[PDB]
Amino acid sequence: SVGFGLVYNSVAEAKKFEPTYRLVRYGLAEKVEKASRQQRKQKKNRDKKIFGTGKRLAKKVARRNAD
Amino acid sequence: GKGKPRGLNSARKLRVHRRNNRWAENNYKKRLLGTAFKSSPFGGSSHAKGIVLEKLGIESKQPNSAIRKCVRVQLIKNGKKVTAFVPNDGCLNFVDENDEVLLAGFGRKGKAKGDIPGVRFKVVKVSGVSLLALWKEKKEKPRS
Amino acid sequence: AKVHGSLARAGKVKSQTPKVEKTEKPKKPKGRAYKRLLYTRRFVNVTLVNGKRRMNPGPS
Amino acid sequence: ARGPKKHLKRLAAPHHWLLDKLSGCYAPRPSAGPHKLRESLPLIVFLRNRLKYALNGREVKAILMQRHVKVDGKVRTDTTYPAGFMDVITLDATNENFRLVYDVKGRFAVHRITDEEASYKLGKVKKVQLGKKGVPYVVTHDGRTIRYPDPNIKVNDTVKIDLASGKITDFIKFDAGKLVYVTGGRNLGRIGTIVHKERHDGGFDLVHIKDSLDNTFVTRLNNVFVIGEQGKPYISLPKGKGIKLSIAEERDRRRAQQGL
Amino acid sequence: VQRYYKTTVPTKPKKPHDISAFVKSALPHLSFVVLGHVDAGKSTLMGRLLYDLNIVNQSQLRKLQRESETMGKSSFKFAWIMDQTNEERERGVTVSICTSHFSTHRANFTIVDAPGHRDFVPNA
Amino acid sequence: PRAPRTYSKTYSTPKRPYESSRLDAELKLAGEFGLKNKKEIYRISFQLSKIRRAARDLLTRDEKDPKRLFEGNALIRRLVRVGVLSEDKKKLDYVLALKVEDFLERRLQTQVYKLGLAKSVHHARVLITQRHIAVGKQIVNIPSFMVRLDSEKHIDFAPTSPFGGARPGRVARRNAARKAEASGE
RNA sequence: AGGAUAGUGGCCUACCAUGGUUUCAACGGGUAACGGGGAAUAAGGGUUCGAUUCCGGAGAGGGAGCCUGAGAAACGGCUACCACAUCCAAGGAAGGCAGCAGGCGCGCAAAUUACCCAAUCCUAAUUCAGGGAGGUAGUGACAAUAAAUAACGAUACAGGGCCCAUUCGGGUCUUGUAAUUGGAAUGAGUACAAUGUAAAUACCUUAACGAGGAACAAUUGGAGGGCAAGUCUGGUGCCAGCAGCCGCGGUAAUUCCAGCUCCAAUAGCGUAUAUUAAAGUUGUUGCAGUUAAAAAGCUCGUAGUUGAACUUUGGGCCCGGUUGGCC
Ligand SMILES: [Mg+2]
Ligand SMILES: [Mg+2]
Ligand SMILES: [Mg+2]
Ligand SMILES: [Mg+2]
Ligand SMILES: [Mg+2]
Ligand SMILES: [Mg+2]
Ligand SMILES: [Mg+2]
Ligand SMILES: [Mg+2]
Ligand SMILES: [Mg+2]
Ligand SMILES: [Mg+2]
Ligand SMILES: [Mg+2]
Ligand SMILES: [Mg+2]
Ligand SMILES: [Mg+2]
Ligand SMILES: [Mg+2]
Ligand SMILES: [Mg+2]
Ligand SMILES: [Mg+2]
Ligand SMILES: [Mg+2]
Ligand SMILES: [Mg+2]
Ligand SMILES: [Mg+2]
Ligand SMILES: [Mg+2]
Ligand SMILES: [Mg+2]
Ligand SMILES: [Mg+2]
Ligand SMILES: [Mg+2]
Ligand SMILES: [Mg+2]
Ligand SMILES: [Mg+2]
Ligand SMILES: [Mg+2]
Ligand SMILES: [Mg+2]
Ligand SMILES: [Mg+2]
Ligand SMILES: [Mg+2]
Ligand SMILES: [Mg+2]
Ligand SMILES: [Mg+2]
Ligand SMILES: [Mg+2]
Ligand SMILES: [Mg+2]
Ligand SMILES: [Mg+2]
Ligand SMILES: [Mg+2]
Ligand SMILES: [Mg+2]
Ligand SMILES: [Mg+2]
Ligand SMILES: [Mg+2]
Ligand SMILES: [Mg+2]
Ligand SMILES: [Mg+2]
Ligand SMILES: [Mg+2]
Ligand SMILES: [Mg+2]
Ligand SMILES: [Mg+2]
Ligand SMILES: [Mg+2]
Ligand SMILES: [Mg+2]
Ligand SMILES: [Mg+2]
Ligand SMILES: [Mg+2]
Ligand SMILES: [Mg+2]
Ligand SMILES: [Mg+2]
Ligand SMILES: [Mg+2]
Ligand SMILES: [Mg+2]
Ligand SMILES: [Mg+2]
Ligand SMILES: [Mg+2]
Ligand SMILES: [Mg+2]
Ligand SMILES: [Mg+2]
Ligand SMILES: [Mg+2]
Ligand SMILES: [Mg+2]
Ligand SMILES: [Mg+2]
Ligand SMILES: [Mg+2]
Ligand SMILES: [Mg+2]
Ligand SMILES: [Mg+2]
Repeated sequence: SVGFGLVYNSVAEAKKFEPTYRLVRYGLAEKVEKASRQQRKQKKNRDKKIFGTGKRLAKKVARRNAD
Repeated sequence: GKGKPRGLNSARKLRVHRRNNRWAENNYKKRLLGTAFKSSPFGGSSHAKGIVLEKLGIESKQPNSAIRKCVRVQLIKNGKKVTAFVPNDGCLNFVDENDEVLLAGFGRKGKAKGDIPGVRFKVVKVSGVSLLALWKEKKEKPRS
Repeated sequence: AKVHGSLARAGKVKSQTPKVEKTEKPKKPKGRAYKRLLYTRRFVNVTLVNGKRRMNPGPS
Repeated sequence: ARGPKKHLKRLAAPHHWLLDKLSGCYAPRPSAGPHKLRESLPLIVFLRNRLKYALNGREVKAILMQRHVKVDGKVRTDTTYPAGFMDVITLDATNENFRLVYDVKGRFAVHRITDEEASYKLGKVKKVQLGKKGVPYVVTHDGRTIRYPDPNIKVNDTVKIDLASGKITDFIKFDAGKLVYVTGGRNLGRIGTIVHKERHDGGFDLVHIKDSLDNTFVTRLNNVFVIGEQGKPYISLPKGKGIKLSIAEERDRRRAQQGL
Repeated sequence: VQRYYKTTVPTKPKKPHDISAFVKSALPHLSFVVLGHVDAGKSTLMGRLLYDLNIVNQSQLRKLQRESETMGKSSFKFAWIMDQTNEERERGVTVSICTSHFSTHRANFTIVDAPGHRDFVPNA
Repeated sequence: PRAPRTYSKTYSTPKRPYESSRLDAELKLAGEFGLKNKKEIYRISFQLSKIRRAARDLLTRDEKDPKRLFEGNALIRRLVRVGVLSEDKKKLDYVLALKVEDFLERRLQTQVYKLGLAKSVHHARVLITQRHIAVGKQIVNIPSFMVRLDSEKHIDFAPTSPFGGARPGRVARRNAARKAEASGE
């Protein structure tokens, strides 16, 4: 079996040059559990239609259901 | 000099008098003027699709005496009424009228086969059933 | 010739032959070993030499 | 086509980058810089395809962006920075000094030079004009302009850039009998001491080259780059020294020295 | 004969559930057919039971009342939200059946149509 | 889209498909060597045709030519290295008279038979496709392995793949299991 | 000469001149014509194809107009019209999938509303953000490469080697028909685990499983000639049909429908269309023109094509290189 290996001078230097997926295979860094890729694309397009923060628009919503 | 010119500055005469003599072939004549495109109802294609209008009882030409059991097929992309042939031993019972068909040729570039007059095309499939497999009884024709 | 013709016997000869069953024969070899069985029947043991050899004779 | 193109597909890259047909779809496009598109080579090509230090194109930014990498004195923190002919690549780590020179075959070589040689470089002047307020300037092949040169320096000469300032420390006059390193064409990488030059008033001047092995060949004026006098090369020549012998004798050295 | 394949091996699913425990937890389901005479109003009931809860509102039947006075049959305020077919609206009666599902708060219902004519008995 | 992966066919076909003098001759090549198809015969004749194109093109050129002497010596040495062309036939006029028989002799299927590891020419094919005898350390299971001249003496049984060492086998295990269980405990 | 433009220019506008192209084929029409690098065929010369992985051009339903900006007459920018078309409480608002999927329609004819930037590389105040570019996987007999569907013994009667052959010859150099059998060697598949990968699937690895024929059973065409392989048996009887071509079918049809046997190719094979070779049946290489298709009734005659001989040929020396001879 012909492979390829890397060995560093220390452990703290190994965390900044190695990719983030090899740290998950080895247990050195925990894998973050984000949303799906097609789910982040739909959240981004819903933030494009909201200009500003969004709490200002929510004040308009509570005055719509009353009247 | 065997009729043709042999001048060193005479390549123009040898390239025009070829083009005045390429109109004597068959293959060069059918390609430029669109004879396969305008006439010969398959529009430069290998197969097509049509609808059976009626069945034929076309008698074979001399010296043979037989009935070739042809059909009348009206095409979809052109709408021309084209006779068609069933190349099996009794798949005329396997076909009906007003059916989606699939047509092909004979291997003679038009030019009706001989002993079957006026028919230049054959039938391969009728509504996607592969009549070769029905003649060997491999599958079943649908009800609709 | 004519156009109007009879349509009553569209496959009658096929519908009157006696449908017989294929005989259960042993399996022929496939691919490479079929070329072994084909090589023996041509040069190992010639069946008959009646001037020239024949690959499918008749019973006589 | 409606704007400047930012991508460069593979198999449109030049041959001297030696990019493979597989392992990707797009080739590294160099940015604007000292050299042209075909005569340059990016820093992403020089590390992972020539030196094999990095592995992926994202890992190349771990070398270039941080520290310890400088090109001709200045840092040049850029992935696709065009580095071409006579560009001194100085690595502060590993005490290594590099010189981008062509092969005998015509490809960018890994040529290692000492600390004393990496201080200077040679640049062919292109033209000489008068700038603002009557100040003369020469334009080298890498876009470097030099204010107040020697008036003896004319077109198609070369200079010796100090790489700490812009002053000229040495100049070589274009004359018959100078070592000329051919840059461009089918004869890329050859040397060989100009015998004479044909005038050709009207453009595209031709220069006859007859080297030490008595091989006569003709190059244009755009390919001529003097590197010193008759003998005594001012820069360290690479392995092979630009001979380009026949392919029937290329296999003689590969079989008797290593195959035997 | 040899057309397709046939086996007698049932394939078990990945999530098996108990059959007798789901029937008690399921909603009550019915399949009732509405027969009757030719002129008995069996389809007017079908246009009114399919009017109450969630099926049709006032934004879709007031448009049907404009088509009721237009085509002459102004007395057919109901019995047209069930059948949307030509030659049924200008004559009055249906020509074929239709299956319209119904959902209420507690049970489940499936109401189907039935023609009343003696010629349309095989359709019934 | 990336670069197009090029590909070329390795076999050919004759102009006359039906010939008594050809089909009897090609079937002798499939009997003495154990080939399964006529395609593997046609694959050799296609490779034999590409060599005559690299030989007849050079015999129309003048001698002392750096194109003839380079490509010609590369054509002779490659055929000597695979063991087809002998040591006393390096004059380059002998590769045109080279036949189909010398190419099939250097295949690995008849090389096992001439060495003495297989009892027949068809027993060797079963030894090839069933993970047996290796060329070196590398195990080859394909009969179209062009055995070079230096790789002829290294042909030997594998460390795996039994009657090669220290392994009884798979179906021999259950044969020895049912014998010891029924007769013993 | 002016205007316009980033700039040259009848680009545009005034005044003036009457030119410009063309049988060496202008102009007009047709193109089922994006151009090229190239592709198929393969003695040579050629013929045919090029929508398409690269380069250049054009376009974003049809045309026209303009803003921002270094770069756009941009349409995943805007405005108007036309052709379509969406929501409406009918007051109005909004839209351009020849982007990635997917739907309808047209069709002889062509895939998933999947995963991810991890490679490839690009954009941004840029290492760490984003990218339906791109990659991965599914579908997939477009093509292409590699080659499973078996191999080896023993015995029973027969024959062909041979030593010795003295009337029963069996022994070992040995080919086969054997509806008695024998242990082996396997992979397709399944499957711990590992590896592969961003995470998986598959490959390459490897425990435990996995051939004795009812298998984990190879088909597709054909058996008159062309063209390789039957004058076998049954049915049909100028009917059904087979037949690219010549031709078969009324009593025993060597080509019909079937069985049996056999042949060709083989995980491939047949058919249809287009094209090339065959075609020296497009002939420049390389045709034919008395009678087979074909020299104008005849002469003059330009464009075109072609065109006699002749103006430094010999002689005498001196230096090497390039191969090959004798060593
Ligand atoms: Mg995201
Ligand atoms: Mg935002
Ligand atoms: Mg005529
Ligand atoms: Mg002709
Ligand atoms: Mg049409
Ligand atoms: Mg249509
Ligand atoms: Mg008709
Ligand atoms: Mg860049
Ligand atoms: Mg950077
Ligand atoms: Mg009713
Ligand atoms: Mg009524
Ligand atoms: Mg094994
Ligand atoms: Mg002007
Ligand atoms: Mg201008
Ligand atoms: Mg003017
Ligand atoms: Mg004038
Ligand atoms: Mg005029
Ligand atoms: Mg004129
Ligand atoms: Mg003309
Ligand atoms: Mg012309
Ligand atoms: Mg074209
Ligand atoms: Mg077009
Ligand atoms: Mg193209
Ligand atoms: Mg098109
Ligand atoms: Mg496409
Ligand atoms: Mg351009
Ligand atoms: Mg219009
Ligand atoms: Mg536009
Ligand atoms: Mg769009
Ligand atoms: Mg766009
Ligand atoms: Mg509308
Ligand atoms: Mg309102
Ligand atoms: Mg309106
Ligand atoms: Mg799409
Ligand atoms: Mg896009
Ligand atoms: Mg679709
Ligand atoms: Mg569709
Ligand atoms: Mg398809
Ligand atoms: Mg990425
Ligand atoms: Mg994608
Ligand atoms: Mg894409
Ligand atoms: Mg698949
Ligand atoms: Mg096994
Ligand atoms: Mg078995
Ligand atoms: Mg099988
Ligand atoms: Mg068959
Ligand atoms: Mg038969
Ligand atoms: Mg024959
Ligand atoms: Mg005839
Ligand atoms: Mg008979
Ligand atoms: Mg025949
Ligand atoms: Mg074939
Ligand atoms: Mg010629
Ligand atoms: Mg000839
Ligand atoms: Mg002729
Ligand atoms: Mg006559
Ligand atoms: Mg005549
Ligand atoms: Mg005459
Ligand atoms: Mg003239
Ligand atoms: Mg003359
Ligand atoms: Mg002389």
